[PDB]
Amino acid sequence: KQVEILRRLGAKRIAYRSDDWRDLQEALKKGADILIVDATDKDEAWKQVEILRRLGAKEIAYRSDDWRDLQEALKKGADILIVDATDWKQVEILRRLGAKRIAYRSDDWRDLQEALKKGADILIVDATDKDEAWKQVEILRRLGAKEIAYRSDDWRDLQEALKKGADILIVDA
Repeated sequence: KQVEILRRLGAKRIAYRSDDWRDLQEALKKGADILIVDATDKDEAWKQVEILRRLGAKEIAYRSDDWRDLQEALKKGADILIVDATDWKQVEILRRLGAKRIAYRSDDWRDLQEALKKGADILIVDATDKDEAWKQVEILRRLGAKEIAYRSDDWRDLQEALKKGADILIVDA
């Protein structure tokens, strides 16, 4: 009962990531709040957005670093765009494309802070490739960030992120 236990830990918003839209749908059925489609490693990933929307998903995020790809995801119903902060004047362009919610992902909290200063809505800290990543949550909260997402597959690590002020937990399905 991953979702159920995440809820018990105190997770108010839970996102699920997967290369298989079938996995995102199962997470939707289990109560996930956000489904994350990854377009950086496959073709026409907006077709996953279309499927999941037809199957009732109401909150879809789309990870891409390609402008026409991000635009197609918005057109197909994606609610959150996730872009790379490691390379932001792109924020205003994403806005004008039509993005209502913009998330930035980076291994470096300094990049996440720059994105925040330029108008990003969500900052994503990645704990799958480094230790004690909740220290990034800590710093970002003290630097004014109010909406931080934390990607990890370790239970104690996810809990520590919540305790340090992460608002969204991203788990890999």
